Amino acid sequence: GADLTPCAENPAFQALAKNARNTTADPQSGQKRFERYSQALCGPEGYPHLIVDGRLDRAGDFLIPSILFLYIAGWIGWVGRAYLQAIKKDSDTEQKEIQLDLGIALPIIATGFAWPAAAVKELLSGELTAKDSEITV
Amino acid sequence: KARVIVDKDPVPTSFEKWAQPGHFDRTLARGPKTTTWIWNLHALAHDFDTHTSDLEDISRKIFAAHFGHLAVVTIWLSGMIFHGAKFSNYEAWLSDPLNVRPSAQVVWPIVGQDILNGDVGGGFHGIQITSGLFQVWRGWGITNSFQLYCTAIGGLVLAGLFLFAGWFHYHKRAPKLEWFQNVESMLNHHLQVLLGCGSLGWAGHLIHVSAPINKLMDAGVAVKDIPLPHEFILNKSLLIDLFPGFAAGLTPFFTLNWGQYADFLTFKGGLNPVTGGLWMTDIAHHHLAIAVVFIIAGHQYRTNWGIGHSIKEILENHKGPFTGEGHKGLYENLTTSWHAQLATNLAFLGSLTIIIAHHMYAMPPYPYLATDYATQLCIFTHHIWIGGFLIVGGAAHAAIFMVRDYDPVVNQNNVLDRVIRHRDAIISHLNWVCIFLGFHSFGLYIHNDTMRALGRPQDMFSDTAIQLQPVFAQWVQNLHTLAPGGTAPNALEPVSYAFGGGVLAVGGKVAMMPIALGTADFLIHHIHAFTIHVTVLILLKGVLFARSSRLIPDKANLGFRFPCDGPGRGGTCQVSGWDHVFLGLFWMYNSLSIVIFHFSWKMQSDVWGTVDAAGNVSHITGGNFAQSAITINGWLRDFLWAQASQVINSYGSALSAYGLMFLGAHFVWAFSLMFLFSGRGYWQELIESIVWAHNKLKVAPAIQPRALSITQGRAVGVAHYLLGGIATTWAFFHAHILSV
Amino acid sequence: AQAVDASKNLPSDPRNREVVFPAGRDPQWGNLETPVNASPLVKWFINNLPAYRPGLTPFRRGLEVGMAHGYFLFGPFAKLGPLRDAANANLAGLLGAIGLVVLFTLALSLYANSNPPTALASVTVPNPPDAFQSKEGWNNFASAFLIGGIGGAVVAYFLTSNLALIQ
Amino acid sequence: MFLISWRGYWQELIETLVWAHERTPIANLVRWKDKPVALSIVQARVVGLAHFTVGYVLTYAAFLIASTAGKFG
Amino acid sequence: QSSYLIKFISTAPVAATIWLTITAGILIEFNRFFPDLLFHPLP
Amino acid sequence: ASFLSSIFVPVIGWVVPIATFSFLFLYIEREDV
Amino acid sequence: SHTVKIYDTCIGCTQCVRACPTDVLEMVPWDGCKAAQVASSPRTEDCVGCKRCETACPTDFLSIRVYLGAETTRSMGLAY
Amino acid sequence: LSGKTPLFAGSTGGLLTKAVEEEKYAITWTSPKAQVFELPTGGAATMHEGENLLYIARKEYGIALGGQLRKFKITNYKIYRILPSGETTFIHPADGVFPEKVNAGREKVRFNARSIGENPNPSQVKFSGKATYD
Ligand code: CLA
Ligand code: CLA
Ligand code: CLA
Ligand code: CLA
Ligand SMILES: CC1=C(/C=C/C(C)=C/C=C/C(C)=C/C=C/C=C(C)/C=C/C=C(C)/C=C/C2=C(C)CCCC2(C)C)C(C)(C)CCC1
Ligand SMILES: CC1=C(C/C=C(\C)CCC[C@H](C)CCC[C@H](C)CCCC(C)C)C(=O)c2ccccc2C1=O
Ligand SMILES: CC1=C(C/C=C(\C)CCC[C@H](C)CCC[C@H](C)CCCC(C)C)C(=O)c2ccccc2C1=O
Ligand code: SF4
Ligand code: SF4
Repeated sequence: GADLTPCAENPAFQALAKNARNTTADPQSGQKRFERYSQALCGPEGYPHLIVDGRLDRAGDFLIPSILFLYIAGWIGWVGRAYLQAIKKDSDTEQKEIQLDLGIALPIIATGFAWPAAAVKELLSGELTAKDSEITV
Repeated sequence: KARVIVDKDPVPTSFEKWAQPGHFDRTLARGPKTTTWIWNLHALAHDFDTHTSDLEDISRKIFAAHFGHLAVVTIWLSGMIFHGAKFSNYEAWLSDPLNVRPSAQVVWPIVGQDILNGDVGGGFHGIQITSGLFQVWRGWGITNSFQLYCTAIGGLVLAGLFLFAGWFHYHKRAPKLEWFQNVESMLNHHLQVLLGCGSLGWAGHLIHVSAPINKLMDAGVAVKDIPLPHEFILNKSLLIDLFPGFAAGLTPFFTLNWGQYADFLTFKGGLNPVTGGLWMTDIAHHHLAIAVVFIIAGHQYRTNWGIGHSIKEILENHKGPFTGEGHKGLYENLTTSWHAQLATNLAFLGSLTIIIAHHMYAMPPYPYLATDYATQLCIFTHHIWIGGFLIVGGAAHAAIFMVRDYDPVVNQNNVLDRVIRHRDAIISHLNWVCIFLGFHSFGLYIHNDTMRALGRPQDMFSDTAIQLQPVFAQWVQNLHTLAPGGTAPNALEPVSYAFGGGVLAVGGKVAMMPIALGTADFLIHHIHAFTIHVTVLILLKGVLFARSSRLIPDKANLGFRFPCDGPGRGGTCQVSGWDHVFLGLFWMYNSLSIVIFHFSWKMQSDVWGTVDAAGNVSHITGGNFAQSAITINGWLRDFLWAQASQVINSYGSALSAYGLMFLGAHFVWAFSLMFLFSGRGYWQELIESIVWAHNKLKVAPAIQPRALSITQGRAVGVAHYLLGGIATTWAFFHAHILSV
Repeated sequence: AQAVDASKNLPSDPRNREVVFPAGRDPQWGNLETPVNASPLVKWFINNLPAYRPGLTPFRRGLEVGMAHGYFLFGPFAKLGPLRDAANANLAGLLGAIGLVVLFTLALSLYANSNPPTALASVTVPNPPDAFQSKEGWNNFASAFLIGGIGGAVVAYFLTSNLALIQ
Repeated sequence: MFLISWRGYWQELIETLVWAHERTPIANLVRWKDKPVALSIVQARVVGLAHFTVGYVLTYAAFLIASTAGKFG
Repeated sequence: QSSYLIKFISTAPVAATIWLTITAGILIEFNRFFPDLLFHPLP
Repeated sequence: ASFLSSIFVPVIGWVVPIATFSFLFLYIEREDV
Repeated sequence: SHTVKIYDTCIGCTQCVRACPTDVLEMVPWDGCKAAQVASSPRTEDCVGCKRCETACPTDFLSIRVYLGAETTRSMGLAY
Repeated sequence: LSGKTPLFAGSTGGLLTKAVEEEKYAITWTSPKAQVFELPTGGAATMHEGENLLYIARKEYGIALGGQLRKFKITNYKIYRILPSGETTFIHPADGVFPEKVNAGREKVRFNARSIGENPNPSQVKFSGKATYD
């Protein structure tokens, strides 16, 4: 809402497309940019306003980038957790945090392509009352 | 006694110590039980005094470390000359220096940096530099890119050559201690060869290469027609036509008929009207005179032939009535502590760097420098800040010498011991001066600010109202204008037109003109002295009270760098010699940030501007400095609010990054206030609760996390506080003049 | 070699004579005897000032002190104060100067009523100064400061205002 | 000042002024009854924040009123 | 030996620097060809 | 009626501080309270 | 002025008494048959609250504590 | 108190008006050799061959000096407290043994038989004049 219209009907978007300001080395990068942003909704400024409501029509605004992060983010955290727990079994744990043991890390880094499958499998994520409880309350 | 003694194969060159971190220290070599080990690894990497109790190993590390540093500076310089060759408009600037801006960078055509590649003239789209290397290389006579290309390669070869030296010396051929302690041999060699012969050889350049090339180029001949430097040596007819003094040859030199060389060794004492800059012949006569002085000055000391002084002898003789033994024992401290040497060298080299900037603006020593107002402020502002940093370092190491290397046996009733024994009188009186000035320097601004708001403009301290004229400076100014006639009569023009004379006009721009001094200029000079005095109060107190105090008598055993003693005694917070330096940096800033504005606003208002052929000068801000620089609101209105319009409006232009850099610094600045205002006690408790969450999900780290140390928190803040401050006015200075 | 190098150790050298000494004979004490602090000229001047002069009553001291300050404080208010360019410029200085004397006398009697600890002894004045160690002495000093201060300002007003007639 | 610079630097500075006043000849007559010491650690925090807050208040007030009043919206 | 050199790269800064350079190069090189992607286009 | 401000302003700025500070100083410096 | 309290978890390191600048602490014999010694705080007027002893005691939490209280010339470390 | 003062020209840092009015201190020690030692407050001084004496403002300066004397292997450092009336008390060692080495004559004081965690809550002792640590 808020006086939000499609692009082509909006005169502001039609004017900004002329002033290209080509980003990349390609001469037609500016024209290709504005043509691609024709799909989005444009306000009085002509700048596209993205709707992150959750509409399947506007899924590319937030929904598709959103899933792309969490798959990557869980890859990073799940790899760091498994590498950290693996170090704990070895003798000198503090040194491996600094000087990484690639024999342990790189196999673990290879995994994580399916972290949710492993995550749901571990219903015991190490949580107990045996942790740092730290004066009485 | 000054013989060369060298140990052979001191240490191997194995790569295993790289894998072993913290090898240099014993405690760190054990292991990283906590995160503070990581921060301590960096804070002790260069502190060789802590690694070993052996002075010889410390000296060898230092001598080799300097060589690796010169590699960095040479690589930085070799890249500078390289960018001038490939990514630059130098060849176009040479033909049309006034109407073409200097650029040396090309941002790539990616996400949208390309707007930064603005039209700087000469068919080149790039960032407009302000270092002034275009003016430097022109004075060097570099008229083509290949001459510029070859010089870059030599620096890299020179860089690796320095790098090979530190390897050769630390691993293979280590000098012993007695080689380093020969200070008398060091001073002679550096004075005569490094400073003396280096100046003499550079005069060979000015006489053979630069001045003929410059004398041709400013005369109207194109760079295409200018011969190369080698042709002057082979063919003397071209040189004799420009400088007829060479027809006599070298015979007038040895026969003391030095008047024959007056054509190309002048004492004009002024700027060249064509190119805003000092005469090249005056710079040739310059270095030749100074080289003889340096060559002569270096034979003072003895060095194995019985002819020369012992510095120990001279110092011991300079005792007096008030100073019991005078300078007895200083030679031992200077020869037994690297920190004392670093303190003297930093303190005066920093004061030297400040003295350069004051000279370079009034008498531009390069061609086409004053017309480039962008370069002058950036060149002035840069060195002014560098010297301030180094002076503070001189006080820090002065305290480190005390806590570490001060021996009471050596310093017995000498000039130093006698200073420590009355430290209270030195500081108490300096405390009085800082309070005296701060009232009568800043209070006058408040009185003017109060009166102008009250509607009483006749009660202010101003030029029309009550006026405080700097008669002593006006007095000294008048002498230098009248000097070329009577005192030092051989000079034709006054030394600098800043003192007085006439307006010099290069193109439409004014290069330099007399800087009149009034009540407003009176009102700022003392503000520097006031801020400088407080900076000395903080730093000087750090040196004297580092060993002991009435509050703490055992401050030496704790060390130079400790946060406190404890809560009691009312509180022992920031009592160390380190913490004094931490506070002095804020005052080193406030001392310095006003200096660059006093230069920036005045020159825009009184000196820099455009001049008409009739003789009427239209300055940039139109004399607003006279009446507005006597109130704090005028600085806020006419200097900060007004001149910053180009920065905020820089978006969508080539200067748009300055608007970003002007702003990102403000974030980094306030980010400093986290670490200065806060304390570790809060942060470790917060980290404790966060550690529980990781224990819950079994993501607990092996190296147990710890908050930053107390001294580090103060350190990280002042690092941000300064970086956010300097980076802010850095972009404001750039974008203002780059538009204006 | 020059003889100046050989004589550096001898006590006959003019260098080796030391001007600075410990406060009294005890070096543990704070002060240091200096030509500014312990010279006969400075000692005579300070010890014979009204605050330290021997054989004077507390009232006589404040009168000498007040007459000086009253005569001094007239200047800043007249020439540099407001209404400095007007017929009544000198008159404003007389009132403002007497104003400080009242405030100054208030602080004196106010400091007096609060039990003053002591009057300290230093190198420049070895003996204790006077009977300024009691409320009675300080109170008489305050009343004397008021009389002299009002008189001194009037004197500076009379001379300054009637200077042209004196010329 | 009170937030950044902490006590131990200041109390040392105070000891010097105490030395001077006790050793200045004419000012030896007048002396404090209560010994002057630096502000405590918690006191300086209080004094510092009150300054940080008062300036935060008066500054925006003058901008809030004058910007709106001079233009009258 | 070679083992001593490999552990130097295994340390945190060199391991972080090499990995983080590759991460930055991938994003920089993607924005080169595919200039600007505010949203995924909609089939 | 405007003459009241000419009498009330100075006593607030001068008389009241002098009376308060003078009493408070002697009160805090008193040995027995 | 201050109050230095010594708790049961001492083991006789003798580190507290050494770190004290003003000699507020002292090691005394304990009536424990197998306990070698224990610290003490006999002259508490001279405590200057610098908390060096709290840094020296190696127990998991400190057997010795220094609770701040009424100040004086000695506790505030005023030579003047 | 009997001893020779160490030889030093003097210093601004030292005894002040507190010494006359309030409890000046004095340290005594005997030296085997005349040596240069740093003073507690600024400068250096030469101790005499035997029975040195130095007047001191605060007790902290004396014990801080004693730690320096132990570097020169002088362990017979004695401190006194001098009131304005001249009362001198053997203050630092009450008995000849040092504080570090145990002696039967001493007695424990301010000993809390409870552990530190077993201290009562302050709400239990409010409006009573009692303190938690007591
Ligand atoms: C030729 C290769 C080589 C090799 C194998 C060694 C090997 C060794 N050197 Mg050595 N050295 C060399 C060249 C070499 N050096 C050269 C060329 C110099 C002259 C500068 C020195 C000077 C030197 C000194 C003075 C010392 C050593 C020491 C050592 C030992 C420990 C070093 C260590 O673990 O830290 C490894 C550390 C690093 C790899 C980091 C170094 C970073 C470089 C030098 C600077 C980079 C600056 C950079 C531009 C800053 C950018 C900042 C910003 C972008 C973030 C080890 C046996 C030390 C020793 O023996 O200890 C007792 C010692 O004190 N060396
Ligand atoms: C010739 C110059 C010089 C030299 C050789 C030294 C040498 C030394 N200093 Mg020193 N110092 C200097 C100048 C110098 N200083 C100046 C100018 C100052 C005033 C600012 C100081 C202030 C100072 C203090 C306060 C201390 C030292 C200490 C030391 C010693 C250990 C430092 C250490 O471990 O290094 C490693 C140092 C670091 C890792 C600090 C990194 C700081 C970074 C570079 C700040 C960021 C600046 C950067 C430009 C920002 C932009 C880039 C960034 C955003 C990426 C060592 C002997 C220490 C000591 O106790 O000596 C025994 C100490 O506590 N110095
Ligand atoms: C704007 C902020 C500010 C101000 C005004 C001050 C002021 C001062 N600092 Mg300072 N300081 C600050 C920020 C500031 N600091 C910060 C942020 C830091 C941390 C880095 C420090 C760290 C610091 C140190 C480490 C030191 C100082 C010192 C000083 C003093 C220098 C003496 C002087 O200028 O004469 C006093 C001048 C003024 C106070 C200026 C304004 C006075 C006007 C003209 C008069 C007021 C009018 C009237 C009388 C008001 C009466 C009102 C009535 C109703 C009651 C002074 C009290 C030094 C010091 O105390 O030694 C002398 C010192 O060593 N400061
Ligand atoms: C600290 C800096 C400073 C200075 C130098 C002045 C100076 C002045 N102010 Mg001002 N003012 C200041 C700060 C300052 N102001 C601030 C911060 C404010 C804001 C609160 C104001 C607000 C203000 C107002 C509102 C007014 C003034 C006015 C005046 C003028 C009259 C002064 C007067 O009557 O006092 C009289 C002064 C004295 C009685 C004593 C001065 C001290 C003497 C000279 C000391 C000498 C010591 C001596 C050398 C040592 C001897 C050594 C011994 C051994 C012999 C004068 C020009 C008035 C005016 O209209 O201006 C024209 C006025 O109405 N002021
Ligand atoms: C050189 C010198 C100097 C200087 C000096 C001076 C400058 C002085 C001061 C001056 C002064 C400061 C003076 C004043 C005087 C005053 C007077 C002259 C007074 C008068 C008074 C009167 C006469 C009064 C009376 C009266 C009375 C009391 C009451 C009633 C009224 C009548 C009025 C009657 C000095 C010392 C610093 C230092 C050394 C050297
Ligand atoms: C914030 C703050 C802290 C806490 C600050 C901390 C803990 C800074 C931590 C900085 C880094 C981000 C910690 C983690 C570094 C990791 C190695 C980074 C991950 C590696 C990837 C980035 C590659 C203090 O300890 C402190 C102490 C005294 C006065 C003020 C303060 C203060 O203000
Ligand atoms: C300046 C400063 C001092 C010295 C400041 C002192 C001694 C205060 C001096 C101020 C005098 C008393 C004048 C102040 C007058 C006020 C304008 C009014 C206060 C009165 C109210 C009670 C009404 C500290 O003691 C200190 C301690 C810990 C951290 C930082 C600092 C610190 O920054
Ligand atoms: S636990 Fe503490 S108090 Fe007990 S002996 Fe050890 S250091 Fe002393
Ligand atoms: S605070 Fe600690 S170290 Fe200081 S006197 Fe008291 S017990 Fe001893």
